[PDB]
Amino acid sequence: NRLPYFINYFFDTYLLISEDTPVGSSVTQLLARDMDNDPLVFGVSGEEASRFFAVESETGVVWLRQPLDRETKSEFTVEFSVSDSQGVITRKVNIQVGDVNDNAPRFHNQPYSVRIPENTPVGTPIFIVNATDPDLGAGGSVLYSFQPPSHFFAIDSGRGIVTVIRELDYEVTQAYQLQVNATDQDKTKPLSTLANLAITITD
Ligand SMILES: [Ca+2]
Ligand SMILES: [Ca+2]
Ligand SMILES: [Ca+2]
Ligand SMILES: [Ca+2]
Ligand SMILES: [K+]
Repeated sequence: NRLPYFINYFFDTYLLISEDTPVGSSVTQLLARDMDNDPLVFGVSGEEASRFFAVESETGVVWLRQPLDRETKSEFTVEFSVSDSQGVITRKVNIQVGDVNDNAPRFHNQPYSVRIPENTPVGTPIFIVNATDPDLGAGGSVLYSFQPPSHFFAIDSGRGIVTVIRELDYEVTQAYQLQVNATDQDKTKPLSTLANLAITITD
């Protein structure tokens, strides 16, 4: 009797699985060979491996038992088994969890507020907003704006720097309620978050 062996590329490199792979989806099919043409039993071992993946014992079909989340865990080492019902052969697979855009930007150092004088010249930068997005590429890449846009203030869309763009007036207005929007730039489903910025005016 000669022991069976896996032939899938991913035993030598890695298996890529999108984090939005739905529960129940088949992620792949283990392929193995046996010079005795024996029937073959496929399996998965590991506390962690078995909570995430199930293996059809007859067909080698691997399906997902639990949602993946790249931002929680971007890699697994998983152990697959194939048996010729005489000896058990185990072999490790590195799993890369592929990104989708599933996080909105996250503001930092809130609550946001600044006090400025009314004579504050046009152009003067008065505040820095900061939001991070953990997704990759366009989905992880933050743009800033006011919602709605301001007649009196502006925010650099790259850097989140708030400037004064028209002369203020204490006799007329003492406060400003201002909503900052931070969106990511995912092509199909951009996500966004909102923050208050409070601007007191002094004499
Ligand atoms: Ca065999
Ligand atoms: Ca995620
Ligand atoms: Ca993601
Ligand atoms: Ca995102
Ligand atoms: K990022």
